[PDB]
Amino acid sequence: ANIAVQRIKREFKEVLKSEETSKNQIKVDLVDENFTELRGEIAGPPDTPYEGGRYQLEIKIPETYPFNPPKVRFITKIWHPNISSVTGAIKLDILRDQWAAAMTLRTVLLSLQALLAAAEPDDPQDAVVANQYKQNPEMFKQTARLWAHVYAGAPVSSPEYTKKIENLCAMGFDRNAVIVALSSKSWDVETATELL
Amino acid sequence: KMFIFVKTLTRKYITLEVEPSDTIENVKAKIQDKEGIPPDQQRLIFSGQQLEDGRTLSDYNIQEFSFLHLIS
Repeated sequence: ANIAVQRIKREFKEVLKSEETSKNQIKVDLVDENFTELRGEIAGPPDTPYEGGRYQLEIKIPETYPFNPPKVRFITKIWHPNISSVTGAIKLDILRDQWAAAMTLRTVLLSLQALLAAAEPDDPQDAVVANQYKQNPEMFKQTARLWAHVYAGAPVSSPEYTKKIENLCAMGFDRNAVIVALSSKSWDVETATELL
Repeated sequence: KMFIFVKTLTRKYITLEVEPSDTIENVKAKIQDKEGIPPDQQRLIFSGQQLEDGRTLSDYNIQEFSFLHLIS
């Protein structure tokens, strides 16, 4: 608790004030008194499979914060080539390799929304969704819309996938497990149940 | 024109946008709105001193990024 967390307080306030007057997209809540863990929430960008969804994030802040970016992770499950589908890790240049002082919390959440709006499958975190994004973009869009509706509270769903997921849950399986098994195995119901 | 935090007994931190002119009754009304805890059976503690329903935050010298405690 050194005087560079004055900056984390200023940036917390900057996020909270920019939220009301300028938007409603991003949001941050406190977790600890000493300003080292926060709960962020970004809104699904429009004209993407994530539109209509609100995705939550955990942000841990290092003791050197103005330098050496924070550690950000996805709490709610997302289907993105640059976000791990199980761990929630984020492959973003500003989180590992190209962070800079004079970057804000708000800057990071806006950049994460921009990432959700423009992925990069050539520097991927999850290889399966990256391969699906390159080889079958339409099925990827539908699958990420499915994940949005299932986890991030997005409104609408594709019934063709829902019937498959219901038919597999009828076997006495786990909804999240069969979702990842269907999404990873190209939604082949026949080979997804073979994943045991 | 400031933000304050309220620490519950489950150790979560509710963020409230308030003005220094705001009373304690209306700030606990805001707590009720954001959470669902009615003001009846609701006491706020700043530093040892439980806040009174007729006072504002100003005469309690509340400032931005201050931490109140919520009981009952």
